[PDB]
Parts: sequence; structure tokens; C-alpha cells
Amino acid sequence: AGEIVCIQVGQAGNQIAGAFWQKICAEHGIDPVNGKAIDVVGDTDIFFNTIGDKYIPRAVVVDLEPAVVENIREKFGTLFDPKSIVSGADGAGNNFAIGFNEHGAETLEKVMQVVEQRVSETESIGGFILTHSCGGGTGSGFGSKILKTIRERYPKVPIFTFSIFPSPKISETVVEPYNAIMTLSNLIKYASCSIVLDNEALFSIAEKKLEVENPSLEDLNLIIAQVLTNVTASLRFSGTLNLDLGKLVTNLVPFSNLHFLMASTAPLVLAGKESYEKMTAKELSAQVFGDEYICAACKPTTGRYLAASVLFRGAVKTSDVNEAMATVKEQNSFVNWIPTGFKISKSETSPKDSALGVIMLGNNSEIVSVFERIGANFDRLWSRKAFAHWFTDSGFEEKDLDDARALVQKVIDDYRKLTEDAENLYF
Amino acid sequence: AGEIVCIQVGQAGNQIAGAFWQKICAEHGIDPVNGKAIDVVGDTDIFFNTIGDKYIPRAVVVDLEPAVVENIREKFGTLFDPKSIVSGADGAGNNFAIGFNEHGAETLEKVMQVVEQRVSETESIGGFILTHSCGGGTGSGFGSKILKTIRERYPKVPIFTFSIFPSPKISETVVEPYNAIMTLSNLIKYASCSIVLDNEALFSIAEKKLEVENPSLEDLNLIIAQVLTNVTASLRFSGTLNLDLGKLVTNLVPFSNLHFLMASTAPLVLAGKESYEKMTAKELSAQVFGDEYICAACKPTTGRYLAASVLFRGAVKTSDVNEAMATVKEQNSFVNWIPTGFKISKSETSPKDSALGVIMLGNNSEIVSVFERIGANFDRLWSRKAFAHWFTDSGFEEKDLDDARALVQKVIDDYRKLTEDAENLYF
Amino acid sequence: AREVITIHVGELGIQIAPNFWKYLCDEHNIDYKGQEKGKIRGVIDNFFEKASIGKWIPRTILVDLGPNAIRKVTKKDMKDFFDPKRCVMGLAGDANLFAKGYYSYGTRFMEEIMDKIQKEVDQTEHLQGFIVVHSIGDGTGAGLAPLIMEAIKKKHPKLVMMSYSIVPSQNMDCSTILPYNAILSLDKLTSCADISMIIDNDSIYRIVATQGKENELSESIFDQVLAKALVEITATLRFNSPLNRSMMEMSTNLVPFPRNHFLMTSMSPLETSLTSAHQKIETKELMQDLIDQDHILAPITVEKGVFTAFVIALRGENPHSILQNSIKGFGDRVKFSEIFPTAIKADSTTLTDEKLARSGITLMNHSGVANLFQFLLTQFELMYDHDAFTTWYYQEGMQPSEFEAAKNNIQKLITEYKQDEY
Ligand SMILES: Nc1nc2c(ncn2[C@@H]2O[C@H](COP(=O)(O)OP(=O)(O)O)[C@@H](O)[C@H]2O)c(=O)[nH]1
Ligand SMILES: Nc1nc2c(ncn2[C@@H]2O[C@H](COP(=O)(O)OP(=O)(O)O)[C@@H](O)[C@H]2O)c(=O)[nH]1
Repeated sequence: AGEIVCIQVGQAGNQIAGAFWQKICAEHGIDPVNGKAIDVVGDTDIFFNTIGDKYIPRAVVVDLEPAVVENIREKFGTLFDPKSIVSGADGAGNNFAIGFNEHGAETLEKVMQVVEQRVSETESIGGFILTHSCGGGTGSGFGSKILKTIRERYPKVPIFTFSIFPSPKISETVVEPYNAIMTLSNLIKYASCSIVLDNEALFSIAEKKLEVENPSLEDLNLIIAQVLTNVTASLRFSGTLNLDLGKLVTNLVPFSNLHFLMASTAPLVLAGKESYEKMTAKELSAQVFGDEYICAACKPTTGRYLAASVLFRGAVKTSDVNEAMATVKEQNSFVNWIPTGFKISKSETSPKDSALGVIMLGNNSEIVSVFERIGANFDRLWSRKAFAHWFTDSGFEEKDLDDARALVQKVIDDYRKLTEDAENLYF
Repeated sequence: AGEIVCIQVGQAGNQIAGAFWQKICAEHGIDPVNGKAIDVVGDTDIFFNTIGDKYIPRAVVVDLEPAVVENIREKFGTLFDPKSIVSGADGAGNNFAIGFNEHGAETLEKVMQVVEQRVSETESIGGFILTHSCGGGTGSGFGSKILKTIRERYPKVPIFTFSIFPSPKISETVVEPYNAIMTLSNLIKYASCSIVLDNEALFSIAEKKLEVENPSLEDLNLIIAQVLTNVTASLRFSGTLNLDLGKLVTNLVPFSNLHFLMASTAPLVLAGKESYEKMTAKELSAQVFGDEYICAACKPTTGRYLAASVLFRGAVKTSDVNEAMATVKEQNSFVNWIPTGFKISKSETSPKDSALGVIMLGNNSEIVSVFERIGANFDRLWSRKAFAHWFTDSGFEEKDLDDARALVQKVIDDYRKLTEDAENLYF
Repeated sequence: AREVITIHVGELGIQIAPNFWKYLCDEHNIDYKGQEKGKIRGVIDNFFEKASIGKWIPRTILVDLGPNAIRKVTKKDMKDFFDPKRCVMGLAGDANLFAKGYYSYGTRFMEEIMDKIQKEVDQTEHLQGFIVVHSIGDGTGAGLAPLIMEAIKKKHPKLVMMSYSIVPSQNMDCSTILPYNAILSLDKLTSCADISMIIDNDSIYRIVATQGKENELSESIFDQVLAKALVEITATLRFNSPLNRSMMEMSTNLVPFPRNHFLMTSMSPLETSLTSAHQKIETKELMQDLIDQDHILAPITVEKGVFTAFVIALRGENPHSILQNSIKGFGDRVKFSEIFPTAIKADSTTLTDEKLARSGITLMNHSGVANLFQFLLTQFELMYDHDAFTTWYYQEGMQPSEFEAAKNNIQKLITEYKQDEY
């Protein structure tokens, strides 16, 4: 019933999702380069369309790039069905306005036809997952139009977006803050939940928690993929009690515009028996809630939580969960009105490279610092109108650039006001 | 009285049967390369014709190959009597139609004369055992004509066939699905029971349960031979209560066209004291009924049983059999109409390399997945008529290729319908 | 045979089912396939339907707005035991909202559910009542169980309806919207059930942990304790006991006013596997254990509050002269109002568990329930007054006055239970 349709938009979107699909295929027991399997485990129907002995991942692959199909065959074999891959003609040169306005009506109609076919092979739609990168030209503007279009066709369906935000210190292109704000404005309006990730945080993790020396994006994507595979464990491995995407939206989002979540996982293990059997839920909870495993450039132990959820995997003792979470409640800071704080869940099936593991998600007021940095960079460039012609000559009015900024500021102000008011909601 | 005549057809047939005969000669106490013995144990008359001090295995050795006798002397010494070996002139190039149609009348008449002589040296015929491989050109087509011919001359005699089916993942030749379906069609029409074996399952067993590193077919044949020696223990070692081939047909086949059985054995021990004295019947039953020792590419713990039989060897306690089987009944799934489920037997004589051992056979609805894969591969090639000229230019009509497929589908549909109906036969 | 129909609603009620039903199967000498295993004992007919063949069928219905709790129970944990035509499955689940279970989604399944219930009712000449087992946490349990109860009471008004309401923990089972579903559903249980048992999972977790301080237990112990408490409550409805002979007698013994029907329980030895080796529990210790803090499956101290009714059901030989001295010896730990005699009733029935010398369970109508309700109500108010997560309920039809009504009903219920405290 809780069938998931993934949408992958742009180069980052496809590489991250690619790593995810190949890890999913390892846990369920499917060949990552063929889709062919004889003996599989878990509820494979949530993510794969099985025809004969081939498990076809349910995904819509989208680009503006002229040769997206060949680019996939070369890395992912025949795992993805070519009928689901939508190729483009020219491309968006890191310009939100091209991905969003000047993309071609036909390109979008084909994406929608593919989505309709994928939702037509389901007894029910459990939700959509969008994987993309906010500073690009297709994963930002086209991915944003797709969220708009999907939410208009399927309102009341939980959309989760996983996206890469600018890094806190160094930036990629000068245009990046314009692409990032307009992408964020559309995430604010259309996603049910958004997971904020960035590369600076992930690199520190790759260099300090993984054994890899001099990691590249290929290694960095295994941290993101690990977040994605763990967050879908309960869905994939069932259980009498479990978590679907609609359970996460209901429990983590207290207001409709405060859905931006942080993510953290531990242990991080590269394939092979390179891990150590710590086997302790208490240690994993202490780690997942520390600042060192957070996949975004923020410092959550200094903020305040509105809500959080923790999913434990493997043979975790009930007694250790209760004690470990008691420690977490004592050490961290929560807002009074939400009085229960957490959503807790367990899935008895172990991740393939560790007997135990933990994934945590949550609403931490600290997240505004990511948005505030983006806002400030935009304001300086916008005031001087540097690289601005690239957006207004591609269909935007100054009004749209200003309204997108205003919406972003509204979310920041709402998170901060709530957080400051919170100090006295206890007296 | 329950004398057995074995028929070995084609290269795989001869190699597998060869391994069997040499293991039988170890348990009874006969020289495997001479047939000569002074002191033997067990009822050797079931499988050997004893003349003087030489024990001559009762087998008909059949090939289309020009020098089959010399090829046997080189590996089996003088164990087999040359008068029972039927040589050919050219050979069947992996083409069922050559083994079946264009084989030479004389070749078949000689095989039948040899069979008549072997059945003429018996006070009674206990049954025939055919060993062969479904994807070959002689073990498929010629072996199939032999089953037809034997059943016409000796109706009401239990024929057991042991055969190698295509492996689930990789295939050998492109023609293999045509050879496999026509062979299966004839097994459906003429065998009393058929044991479905394949190499993919056997290789996993050889690599994980045997200590051998990088096993070849020579090692793989010792797993098949172990199945064959254990299934004939009660016959060979007598006992007041025992199992003949006619007991197995009566008990395991509820309908005339649902006689395809799975086989499983444990422990698997290579010659030498490399084994460990687990000595526990409970553990052996848990293992034989798990998926890890099944000698075919199927997963029986997820299907439903129509019937099954278990033969225990060695000093097995009655009390442990009853408790062990109670566990099996609780864990597995059976069809209601057959209310007793099992046929259980014991033979007090130990296998030579272990004090205890267990062999299990049974009708598990899961078996259709083997047949369904073969069917589908055929349908795709047949629709395109690839390599088809090789069958129609050798005497088959499209009608025969289509009728063989139809018979196979009938068996699949009957197993599946019964299995699905079964869920409500309990209410 | 006065027959009882058991309905399991929601993911937890279903999770419990295999433990509840296995206990009954072993208790009456029936295998898990419904086949007889030697001599059948007790009034088997009250919980099991006899097939046209030798098989016994549990007289039960399983309801889930998603497909998964049922799939695991009937396909993996207790195969071939439950009748598939008595299982009701939706597709969407409940997104943890009361609103889906009671107003927007679960309502479309009521024709199916009532049709299956009638088919089950039609097989019995003398129906005593219904037992509905449900979580009050999640939307399926919190929402549908009262929707189902109302539909039944309006069709079969003369039957006694009992609910087994399980309150989720503030830790292992927690949710950020638990207080909304708990208040919104207590509001309906108040008019739906004749008898409502409250079991608190936090008490189970601390009680078992205390008993387990000397060992590693098993992760299955938490579910076995929760399932066992229902089995023991029902023991007198299955054996020819001199107590709680029928659901109608439980109602007359424990509930003096239509609204004051929320009951607490206490159990000893909790589980057989927790009390192993030398467990000669003398009649004297068993009764002291039953009013001990570590045996009460609620955050209740009997000494702090007032009893309205109290029934002690023991199993095994329990001489009456001991039971009377144990009761007199309760002193002022067990106290009632000045408008009641100290109406404490105790006796014993048949033991089926060969490992225990004796055992028992109590049913209490005690003012301490008001403290659980106030705890949950305070949490409700903090969230409600600042609109936390209310959009998710409003989007599915819960007009705001619906929350306000539940708030007021529960505060009145708390006020009424505490009347004797003042
Ligand atoms: N974590 C991660 N980040 C990536 C990857 N590829 C690109 N990025 C980031 O995504 C940003 C936008 O990428 P881009 O190539 O312009 O995407 P597109 O124009 O939307 O197809 C880059 O500036 C990088 O910071 C990847 O494989 N993984
Ligand atoms: N287990 C086992 N399999 C074999 C052996 N020899 C061959 N095979 C399998 O049998 C199939 C058919 O063999 P083939 O040589 O064509 O036999 P023939 O033409 O009928 O004599 C091959 O494709 C292999 O998969 C053996 O010694 N043991």
C-alpha cells in the first residue's frame, strides 16, 4: 500500500539517488547492476516493480541534459528502466530561471506522463521522494517546478525532499544564492518535509568518521545514501508497528511552514567488515545527537528542539532505549508546548554492515543559521545586482526575487520567535 | 525381490551415476575399481549381480558418443561390465531432436536388449532409476525416448528420474530451454517420480557446507551422489520395516501429474574424518528442512507441502524424531486435505562418514518457480524463432514444441491452483 | 455457553493477538493449528468456534487501516490460526491521527466491519458480550475502536461491552501527538464501553525491569505481560469460577455509576518465566503482592486514593481463612468512602499452568485513575492552546469545537473520580 515513487532531478540528484538505489539492492538481495534476483527479503514492493525475476526501482529520472540515458547505462547498468528516463535538449547553466521558466513545455509534460505511469502501477501512493541540489540549474528550477506540479496534481500526498544546500564557508558559483533562495521558497510552499544537507558537514564526517583518506563526492554520497536507506528501513522491513512517510510528517511538523529537518546517522560503515562491534544503543544515541554526525552546517546541541524522531535498527534492547533516551532528554533543550518531545520507533532488521544502527531526524531551531547565511549572501549581491541580468532576462521580475526572499525570511522569523518565546513558556 | 536396474544416459548421467556407484561400493564393502570383494555387508543383491567374488552393478550405460567404453575404463576401471555399455556413432549436438528422433533404430534396439537382459536376471523388478541432464542432446532426447520405451514395455513399474535442470541465473547454451521443455514434457508423461536438481543450488552448497575451496563438477557430484546413496539406504540395508521405490511413489504422489520432488541431505562429508560429531537428530532435521541444503534453485520454506518424507539413518532416538518432527510441523506449511503430512522411516545403519544422517524428499509447491523460469525463457526464444530451425529441420513440428510447452504449463497451473485454494481449506 | 467475541483494533491490538491466543490455546489444550491436543478443558466454546471438522477457530476479528499488522500476524507469527475472512484491511493507515480512525478514513470500512461482526454473531446462540482490544495511542486504535463500539452498541444494546485500553509509554512508544489522540479517544470511550480496563505501558516497562534486575530477560517479555493480563482478566469467563462468572457480573461488581467505569489492574507473578526455580508463593504472600507497587500496571499507589470497588481473583488452592485474614490485614492501605462497606471480594478458580503453585489478578475501581487522565490532559492543553499539530486534524474534518468538547468532558471525568478524595 505505502508505495514510494522517487523523483531524481539533475546531476547531483541522480548521483545521490543512484547510491541509494544500489544500497537498497544490497539489503533486499537484488543485483545492483541488473535488477535480477532469485531470493529476496523484506517488502520489496514498496520501492520496486517486480516483473518476472527483475526488480525495477520506481523512479523518475529527470534532466535537461542531452544524453542522460547513456550517462546512466555507463554507471548503473540496467538497473533503471529507460522508459522512465527523461532526457533534455540543451540544459540549464546554473540558472534557476532556465530550469524553472525556459525548460520547454514538452520536457515537463513527459516528466508528468512518467510520474502518472509510476503512480498508476500502485494500489496506493505512500508518498514521493525528491532528490536534488539547490545551487544547480535543473535540480533547483526544474525540480522546483516539478514539486509545484506534483503537489497540484496530488495534494494530500507527503512529499519529502532531500537536498543539498550551499556549504557554510566556501561557495561554488556567484549565482548560487539566487538559485538557493528561489529553490528554498518553493520548498517552503510545496514540500511536506525537507531534509537539509550540505557538503561541508558531510566532508568533515567523511574525513573523521569514515576510514577513507582524501574522500571524493563518490564517498560523500555514501553518507547521504546511508541517511536515505536508514530512514526507509521500517517501510522496507515492515513490522507490526512501523513508520511511513505520513507518520513522519504528522509527528515532526507542528506548523505547515516549519518542516525543515536535520538528519544524523551512526555508525557509518563502508562495505566490508571494517566496523567494530560496539553493540551499544546508548553509545549510538549519544553519537547521533552529538554535533559530529550532523549532515548540515549547524550545531544542534546549542539550539532547541520542537520535535525529533529516532529510529533504531537491529537487536536493540528496550531497556537501553529507555535509558538512552532519558539521557538525551536531560542533556538537550526542548520547547515546552510540545510536551512529549519525541517519536520513537524500532525495526529489528540490521543494516547490512552493522548489527545495530540509529537514524535521527528533527526540528532544531538552529537550522535558521543555514538559511540566514544564504539570505545575507543574496542580499549583498541583490543590492548590487551582480549576475542579476541572468535571472530577469530569463523571465523573472525583481518582484519574484524579492518575494522569494521575503518568504524565506518569514520562515526564519517564525523559527526564531518561537525559540526565544520558549524560554518563558516554562514559567 | 526389489531389484533395481539403473539407466545412465549421456555424459552427465554417467558421471553422476559413476559417483553413486563408487559410494555404494564403499558402504557395502566392494572394491570400487574392480568389483571384487570377499566380505560384504547389507543386501547387495538389490544393486549388484554377484558372480563368483565379483559384484557387478546392474546398470545400462547409454550414449551416442563413439567411444563410450574406453571413456569408462579410464575412470571406473573394471567396475562396469562392458556388455552393458551401449556406444553410439556420431552424437547429439545439444539437440533434443537428434537424441529423440534421429538416433538410429539400432542404437535404441541395443539399449532395449541390454535392459531386457538386466531385468531377466531378477526374481522381481523393484523399479528403474534414470540418471540424466535436461539441457544435453542425449540425456534429454534419448533419455526421454528411453523413458517412453521402458514405460511401454514395463507399465506399473516405478521409474525414478534424477535430473539436472537449468540453473536459475546463468544458462549454458541458447538452445537449453528447448531441450529442457521437451525433456520435462516427457518426464511429466512417463516418470513415476522426478527429482529436480540443479547446479546453482549445488554450487552454493559445495562452497558453504563442504570444506572444499573452489569446487569443480567432480566435487559437486558428491552432493548428488550423497542424495542418491541415502535415498536407497533402507532398500540396501533392509530392516523389518523399510522403504522401496513403490512406497515412495504411493506416499509422495497424490495425483498422477504432480510427481516432481525436491531433495535435501545433511551432513555432507567428504571422505576422511573431517566431520564433527553433532550427533543430534534435531539439528539434522532443522537443517534438512531449511533452505540451505536444498539441491534446487527454489526456497521451500516459503511454499506449501503436499507431502514429504524423511529417512533417518544411524542410531537416531525415537524420542528425538518425534520432537524434531513436531517442530517441523509447527514451522512449515502444509495443505489441509493431506492431513498426516509425512512419511517417516528409519534405518539403523550409519552412512560411512557420519554416525547419523538425514535425507528428505518432498512435494513443495515452490517447485513451479523452476518450471516457470524455463517456460518464460522458451517463450521469448520461441516467439522470435531463434535456434528453432535446429528442431524443426530435425523432425519436430511447431505443434510439438507448442504441445510440450502446454503440458508443462498444465502442471504449473495445477500446482499453483491447488496451493492458492489451500489457504481456505482450513475454514 | 455464554460466548464472547474478541475484536483486535489497530497495530498494537493486533501485535498482542498472537500472545493472547497462544495462551488460550495452551490453557485449554489446543494446538496452534486449532487441533485438539489431548483432553480439552474449560468452557472452550466461550472463545473458540467449532469447525465442521475437528479444528477450533478463535472467535475473533482483526482490524487494521493499513495491511501490515495483520499480514505479519496471520502469515508469520501464528499461521493458519486466524480466519482470513475475519480480517479487515485498509491501505492508507492512519498517519497517527484520531481523525482518520474516527472521521475521514475509517468510516468507509464500517459496512465491512459490521458485516463481519454479524457473521460472527450469527454463529452463536448465547452471546454474552464483546471485548475490544485496542491502543489509545495511534489513530487506528484511538479512532476506530470507539467507532466500532458505537456501531455495536446501537445494534446489540443488551450486550456487555468491555474494552482493553492500552496507554502507550512516554518513552519507547512515544509520539509527539499522543496527548491529542488520548484525550479525543477517552472522550468516546466514556460513552461507548460498559467496562474499560486501563493498562499503562510505562508501568509494565518499570515493573519488568525491576523483576529483571538480576537477569537478561527477553525482549518478548513486555508483550507477554500485556497479553497475559487480558488472559487472566478473562479466566473467570472461561472456567467454572465462583467469581466474575459473566461480563454482566463484572459490570455489577465494579461499576456503580455509568461514567465511573475505568478500571485498574494488578497482577502476580506477572509472568511464569519471571518467577522460576523455587516459587512456592504461599496464599499469604500472593495477596500482599497484589496490592504492592510493583504489581500494579498503572502509576498508582493504592494507599494514595480511594477505592469504590475491589475484586481479587485468584487461581489454585487458596484457603478462605487465609484470604480473609489477608484482607483484614490490608488495614488502611485499602480504603473506601464512608458511604461504602469495605466491599473487598476474593475467591479462587482453576489453575492450568503446571509451573505455578498459584496466581492472581485484581480489578480495581480506584480514584487514582484520575491522575493518569490529568497527566494526559495537561499535556493536551499545552499543545492545544498553542495550536501544535492541529492543522493535521483540521484538514480531515475535526472542526475545532471537537477538541474543546473532549477537553471539557475529560476535566469533568477527573473531577468526578476525585470527589471522594476531598
Ligand atoms: N553531496 C553531493 N554533492 C554534489 C554532487 N554533485 C554535485 N554536488 C553539488 O551540487 C551543486 C549543484 O550541482 P550541478 O552540477 O550544477 O547540478 P545541476 O545543474 O542541477 O544538474 C554543486 O555545486 C555541488 O556543490 C554529488 O555527487 N554529491
Ligand atoms: N552436476 C553435474 N552437472 C553436469 C555434469 N556434467 C555436465 N553437467 C550439466 O549438464 C548439462 C548438459 O550436459 P551435456 O554434456 O550436453 O550432456 P549430453 O549432451 O546429454 O551428453 C551441462 O550444460 C551442465 O550444466 C556433472 O558432472 N555433474
